[PDB]
Amino acid sequence: MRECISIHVGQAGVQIGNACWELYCLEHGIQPDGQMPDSFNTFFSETGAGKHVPRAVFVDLEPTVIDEVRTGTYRQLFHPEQLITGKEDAANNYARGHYTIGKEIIDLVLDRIRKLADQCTGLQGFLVFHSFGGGTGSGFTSLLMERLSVDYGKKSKLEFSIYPAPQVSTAVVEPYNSILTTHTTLEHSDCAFMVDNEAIYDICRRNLDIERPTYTNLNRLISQIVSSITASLRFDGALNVDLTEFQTNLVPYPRIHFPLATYAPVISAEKAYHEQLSVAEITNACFEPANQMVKCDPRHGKYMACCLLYRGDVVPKDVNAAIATIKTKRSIQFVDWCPTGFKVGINYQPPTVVPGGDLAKVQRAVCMLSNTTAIAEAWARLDHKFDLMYAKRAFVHWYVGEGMEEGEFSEAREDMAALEKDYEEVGV
Amino acid sequence: MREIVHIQAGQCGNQIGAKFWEVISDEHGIDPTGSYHGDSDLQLERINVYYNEAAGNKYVPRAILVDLEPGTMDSVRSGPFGQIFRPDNFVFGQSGAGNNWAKGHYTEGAELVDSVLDVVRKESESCDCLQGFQLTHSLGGGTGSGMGTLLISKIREEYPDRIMNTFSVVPSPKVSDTVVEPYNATLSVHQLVENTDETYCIDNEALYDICFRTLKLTTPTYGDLNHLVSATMSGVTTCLRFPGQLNADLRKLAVNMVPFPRLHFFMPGFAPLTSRGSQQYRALTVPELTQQMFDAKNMMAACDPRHGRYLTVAAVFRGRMSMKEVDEQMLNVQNKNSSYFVEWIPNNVKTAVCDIPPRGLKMSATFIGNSTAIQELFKRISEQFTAMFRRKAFLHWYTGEGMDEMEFTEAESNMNDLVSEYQQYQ
Amino acid sequence: NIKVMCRFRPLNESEVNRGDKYIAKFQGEDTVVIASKPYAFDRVFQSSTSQEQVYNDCAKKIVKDVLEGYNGTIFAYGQTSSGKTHTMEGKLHDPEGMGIIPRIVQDIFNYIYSMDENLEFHIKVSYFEIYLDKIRDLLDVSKTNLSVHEDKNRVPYVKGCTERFVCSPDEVMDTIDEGKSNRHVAVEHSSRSHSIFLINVKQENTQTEQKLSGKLYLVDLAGSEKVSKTGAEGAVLDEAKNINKSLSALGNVISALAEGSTYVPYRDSKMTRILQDSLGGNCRTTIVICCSPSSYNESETKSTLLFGQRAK
Ligand SMILES: CC(=O)O[C@H]1C(=O)[C@@]2(C)[C@H]([C@H](OC(=O)c3ccccc3)[C@]3(O)C[C@H](OC(=O)[C@H](O)[C@@H](NC(=O)c4ccccc4)c4ccccc4)C(C)=C1C3(C)C)[C@]1(OC(C)=O)CO[C@@H]1C[C@@H]2O
Ligand SMILES: Nc1nc2c(ncn2[C@@H]2O[C@H](COP(=O)(O)OP(=O)(O)OP(=O)(O)O)[C@@H](O)[C@H]2O)c(=O)[nH]1
Ligand SMILES: Nc1nc2c(ncn2[C@@H]2O[C@H](COP(=O)(O)OP(=O)(O)O)[C@@H](O)[C@H]2O)c(=O)[nH]1
Ligand SMILES: Nc1ncnc2c1ncn2[C@@H]1O[C@H](COP(=O)(O)OP(=O)(O)O)[C@@H](O)[C@H]1O
Ligand SMILES: [Mg+2]
Repeated sequence: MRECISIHVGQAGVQIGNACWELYCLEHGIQPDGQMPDSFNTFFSETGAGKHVPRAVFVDLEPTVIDEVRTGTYRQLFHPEQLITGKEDAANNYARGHYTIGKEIIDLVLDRIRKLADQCTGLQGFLVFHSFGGGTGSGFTSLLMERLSVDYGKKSKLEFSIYPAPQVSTAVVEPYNSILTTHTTLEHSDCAFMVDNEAIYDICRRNLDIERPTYTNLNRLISQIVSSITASLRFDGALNVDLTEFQTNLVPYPRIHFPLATYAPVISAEKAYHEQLSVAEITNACFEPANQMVKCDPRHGKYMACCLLYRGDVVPKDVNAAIATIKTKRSIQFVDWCPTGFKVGINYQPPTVVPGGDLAKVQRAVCMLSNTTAIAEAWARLDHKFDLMYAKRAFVHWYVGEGMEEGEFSEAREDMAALEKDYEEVGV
Repeated sequence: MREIVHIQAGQCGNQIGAKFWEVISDEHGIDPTGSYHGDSDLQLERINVYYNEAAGNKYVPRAILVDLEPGTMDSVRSGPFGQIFRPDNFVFGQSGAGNNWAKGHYTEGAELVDSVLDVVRKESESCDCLQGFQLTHSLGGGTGSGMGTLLISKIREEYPDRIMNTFSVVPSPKVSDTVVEPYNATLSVHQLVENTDETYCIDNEALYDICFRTLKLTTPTYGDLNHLVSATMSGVTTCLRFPGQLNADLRKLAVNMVPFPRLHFFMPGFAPLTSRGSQQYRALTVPELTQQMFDAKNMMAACDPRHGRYLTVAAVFRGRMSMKEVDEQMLNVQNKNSSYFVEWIPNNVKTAVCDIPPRGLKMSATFIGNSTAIQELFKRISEQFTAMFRRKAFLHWYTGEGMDEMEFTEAESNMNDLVSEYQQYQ
Repeated sequence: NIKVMCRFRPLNESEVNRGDKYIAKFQGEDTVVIASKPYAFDRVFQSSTSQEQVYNDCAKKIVKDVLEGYNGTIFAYGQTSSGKTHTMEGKLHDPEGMGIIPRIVQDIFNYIYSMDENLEFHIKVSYFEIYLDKIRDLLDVSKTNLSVHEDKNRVPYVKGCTERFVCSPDEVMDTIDEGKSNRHVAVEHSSRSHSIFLINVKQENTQTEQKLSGKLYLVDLAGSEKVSKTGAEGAVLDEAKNINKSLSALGNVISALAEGSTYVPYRDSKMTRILQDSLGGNCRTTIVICCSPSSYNESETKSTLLFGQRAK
């Protein structure tokens, strides 16, 4: 069988998971109580009385957001032992989430994951949702990833992260946590997807015509992307591509594994009409520099490989025509050592609409994941911020009072520099 | 779960605390008798932060009231909400401090601090997970300054891994009621700068200015001042007892706001503030709250932020609002006023959003700031201290209790070093 | 001015059987290359270096200066099994194996035995430790929470510390042994608290009626610990946190002094407050960092070299 285990660590991860699991329940016809009045085994397991329990683990060092989950409208969906909470949070500190407060609920989450993995035959991989720049999402994720790599090893790990934006920011100590966690995510992850909130704000404003968005809209978009990724495992169609095929067609060298995601069409109900919304029109919109979910224009870079995923009413002839038209253009550059740079997948299941949402009922959609050399701009900005703050050694006393030496900062900065010089040298 | 123990010292602290407890009880729907008459579950969801349960659905605050005279005690006990406090938590003596720092720190406060520590230790061992301590006092008096300083030292020695935040009323330049205020203020800062995690600076002059100008009040009394202070105290820790889109705790605010250990002196603020008869003409939106918060004439400390640069700013929001608007406002505030922010720290602002507004409002916000303009307060206190200390005036009231001139010189040097620390980043 | 020296040690027989490899490559006389990364110091010794050369290039000028009424400070940083004790104690009686402290006392008393008869000398010795941010006296265990105060000339000092008179090198060695008997040591012989030694040499000329006072500080620092790779729980973790914070504060003070900063944060730790008079101004301070060339100890050597480089 084909099954996935999802981990939602931190506030951002828990909220994204709320969106994701509402979406999956609506997709598979499962009521919030686990009763539906075989396409769900990837994300649900039967209990013998008709109830379905998600293969999810929710983690946080603070008892607040998980408590909202525990008394909300999905309180009878989750196993009470899957939602794990602590006493005091990491307080925007990597070290607190890594060791001092991390080494208290780590064994519990490990035991829960081991229990979940034993109840599934064909494990396919892990789906980890967290946030760079926080305490728990950066520190507890490093420890969790280290142990899982030690324990399971051969299974794939896919990470969905929130990266700091170039201008908009929430915390003051975000660069430190981001640098340390991006040093941790190189060795243990197998494929990393980064999305920043500023790009999604821009997408919401321009396309959906909402002037005052909140976190819920962002989480709905991210859930749509993840569902498009897992549709091939869940449902059936022509040219279905699973996790290992994505990895073997998207990662040229072992360290170059940081793709950029995009979705199309993000249209409103009013503008849903008055538009053809064909295969070619959807495909062309996935290469525009304003529809990217990271603040980086791919025109300042070269593509290496891209995997295109179609769900709905799509025919392969149209995909071939769209690929040919994209290949004709000049503003889109491909590296000279990848003459064939596309992986095509089609699924017959159209996207599902959620009540009380902004997206319109479309008949087809795409989700392009591409790894370019243009992903090194955001890293450069974050490194500049980090070095500016670290020259004066501000806020470093908070990190060393929790058992962290002062050489970790230099080591992580060196690792980031090495990674950037790789993405530059492989580009040429 | 993240409980806070509250201590009130002196007349000013006790009165501010009484107003604070009335406000908090109103927010949580608690009757004066200790009963619950609310209308929502979120009121009772996190009541353990500030209240202790009792038999038959009764709630007693986790407050400890300490003084050297019984007059404030029996003024508080007979008020509207005097029946809510535990009678065993009133600790008082009979001979007052007499506006003497030395007396309350060495002679009379030493014979009363064992009882206060006993009640604190009993109260703190009944907590499932302690988060920190709160102290309300005044630096310019005798019992507040000396006794609160001694209590802070003892508590920090006992619990060294906990938050200690204080709301200290600081002597004002143009408004004064004591002749020996500079001595007490200096000797109190000399200890606050070492045994505290984050101290909020308040002065009566700024509160009077707010009341006279913004609120258009005719005859303000201490009730209004204590009410403003209680509003900011409630706003600081709103994320410890209600849900929200972004959560910030006390340790989070300390981590983001304190770059170096000494620099932990803040100037609070609140929004909205309008006058009756002028609320119908004003629209309440996030831009209005942001505009009022960063105004120089809204801070509760008698310092002008334009005479200095912000090191960090913390903004805590209450209500239903968009995150895009908050981020945009907090970015354009820095972009438009780049000359008032430190250059080597990007993103000087931290944002927290809670989803339950104060009763009777749609939106609200509290402002915590860390600016180099706080150095002028210490400069005025030091000027007055040196003027009075050259002649050794009023100094035999202190050396008669067991003090020394070397203590005065050490406190002066510590204040000067703090001023030199802040002046570097200007 | 601040001088930073780095001394290495030869690989011992107990680790020559494990096939451990030398990692250090020496360029000239002021650099060491580890993992293809240069590390520049004022002078870098090698394994063939002798004790006398270390004394002549590290502590002779300070000893001569203190005798002229000035002040000086000598630090000593290293991980366990890195040569710290050999470089700053060595064989207590071997003329070719003695370290820095016995040589200093030898020179200081050879000066007295050769300076006329109109000069009177008195030597004061203090010895205390800093454990969990608390000053403790190693010559009298009764005192455990001493405090730091100031005199009229804002020169900080420790109030209540035991200060005893000595008249021969044997007495100084005896008091050093007595002090080391009560230092907090982990279960091979790892130190968990900083140790400070004060030798006060005051001379008064009877004829000219001129008085000179000099204080010499010898600090034995504890090493930083990476907690995530050790598994610290309980008191060990608290000690590790305190040590890391104190070492970072000392680095901040030294960097501020070297970069010519207007403000030097002497008040961010107990230790830097004590040494306010003997660190800045016209005082000579040297830092001796000891490392090992084994491949098994690459990370600790890197940490020590980085701490030494922080001084600059
Ligand atoms: C019709 C209407 O909207 O009336 C408002 C009002 O007019 C204004 C002017 C209120 C009013 O406040 C004052 O006049 C005031 C008096 C003394 C000290 C400080 C303020 C108000 O009294 C105060 C009151 O505030 C609250 O209800 C908050 O929950 C507040 N409550 C208390 O302070 C409180 C008072 C008595 C008993 C128990 C609690 C609060 C604020 C922060 C944290 C917790 C609670 C409000 C909105 C109003 C009135 C009634 C006129 C203002 O104050 C507050 C704290 O909201 C003054 O500027 C604001 C703006 C408001 O619009
Ligand atoms: N998309 C999305 N991003 C969020 C959300 N909440 C916080 N973030 C982002 O996450 C970062 C802050 O990290 P958090 O996840 O809130 O912190 P944490 O992981 O809970 O760690 P601690 O609270 O410090 O213990 C900021 O960049 C926020 O913009 C959310 O609900 N949705
Ligand atoms: N806000 C407020 N300030 C007060 C109150 N009473 C006194 N103060 C201020 O506190 C300072 C005097 O200290 P006080 O507390 O009266 O002396 P103590 O009783 O010995 O601690 C002066 O600056 C007063 O303006 C009060 O009820 N409310
Ligand atoms: N530079 C050196 N040359 C020769 N031997 C050395 C040197 N440094 C250390 N040793 C040997 O190491 C042994 C123990 O070292 P020690 O002083 O205990 O280090 P630490 O105190 O850091 O554990 C000594 O017996 C000494 O012979
Ligand atoms: Mg959180």
